[PDB]
Amino acid sequence: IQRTPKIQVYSRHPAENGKSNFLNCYVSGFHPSDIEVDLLKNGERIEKVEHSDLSFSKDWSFYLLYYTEFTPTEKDEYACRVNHVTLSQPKIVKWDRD
Amino acid sequence: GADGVGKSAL
Amino acid sequence: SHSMRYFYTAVSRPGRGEPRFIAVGYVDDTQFVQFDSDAASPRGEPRAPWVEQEGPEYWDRETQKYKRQAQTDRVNLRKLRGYYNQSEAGSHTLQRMYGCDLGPDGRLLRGYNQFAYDGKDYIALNEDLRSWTAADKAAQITQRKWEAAREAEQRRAYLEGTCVEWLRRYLENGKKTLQRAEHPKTHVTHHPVSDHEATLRCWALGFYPAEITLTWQRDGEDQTQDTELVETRPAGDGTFQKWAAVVVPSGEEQRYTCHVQHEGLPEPLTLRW
Repeated sequence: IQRTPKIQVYSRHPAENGKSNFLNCYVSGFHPSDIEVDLLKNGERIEKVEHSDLSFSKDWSFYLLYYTEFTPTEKDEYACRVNHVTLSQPKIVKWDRD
Repeated sequence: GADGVGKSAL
Repeated sequence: SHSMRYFYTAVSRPGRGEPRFIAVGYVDDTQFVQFDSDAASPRGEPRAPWVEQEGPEYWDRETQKYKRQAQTDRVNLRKLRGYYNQSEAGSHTLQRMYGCDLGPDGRLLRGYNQFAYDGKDYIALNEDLRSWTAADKAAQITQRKWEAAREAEQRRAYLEGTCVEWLRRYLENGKKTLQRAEHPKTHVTHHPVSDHEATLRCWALGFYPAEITLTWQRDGEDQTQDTELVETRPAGDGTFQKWAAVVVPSGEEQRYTCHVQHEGLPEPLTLRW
């Protein structure tokens, strides 16, 4: 009756160190609609994170985009942390430039 | 523009 | 082809707050409006520049539509819990999607108006825009009520008339971007897995609309069962992204080709490592 989110973590533009960009966490295919999404920089929660308006696909499952302006560096680690009733524990997906 | 006439009550 | 589509979500939240009603509207893959009953003073809000310059009468009337619908869905959530004899402790979801599809000739192809309860089909207006399909016994109650109320005639008048009129207005006012195609920017990346295999990933970036096909071939034969395809995802700037990957044996990369089809490409593209 419930559907687990798919999670993708990626940048709006191709990542180049020192160049301003947006870090995205796209969560999709989930049901019901209640969901917790945080963006993380070196494991700490990023304040100022915006998100899209709740919508859904033809199959009735919801999707949301969470995003924050960032400047990638060589060493900084970014991730998305997602919790949803269908998960035993919050799921952490690391940003991989590739 | 949204579908506003009437009241679609289940 | 072009479409205008509305998506309504109503959620009961016992013990945490009043029910939520959130509506979003789209032309093709471009959002233009949001309403959220959780906002401080809820109003219809623009999400596209081609609706930002509508006058105050337009926005006042849309806001009142949404306020009426939020109240109707609060009543609907209570009605459904009764139909199914569900506990008052649980949170439940009522979704509605409706809109109009124009075909490639610009004429109405299809109107629709369908509902789901807790993620499962509940009732839908048939393509004749005159009769209903109910998914279960509770929805047959709604079907009888809507047949009695001649609900389908009201919905048909919107879907065949009003809806198409709005869509055409928006297609003209938003022509500069709604009538655009942005072709995908494409490239291949290579990722060793071990000394004996590597993944080839074919990328499409920055395209609009979202519809696209990415395929891998090996000596001209589709690698259907071997290809990993991620869901098409929003870039955040109005455009979309997708990739397709295959794992290939070390030293066999040159046998693989990636193929990209998109409305903004004059011919399908072929990429090689």
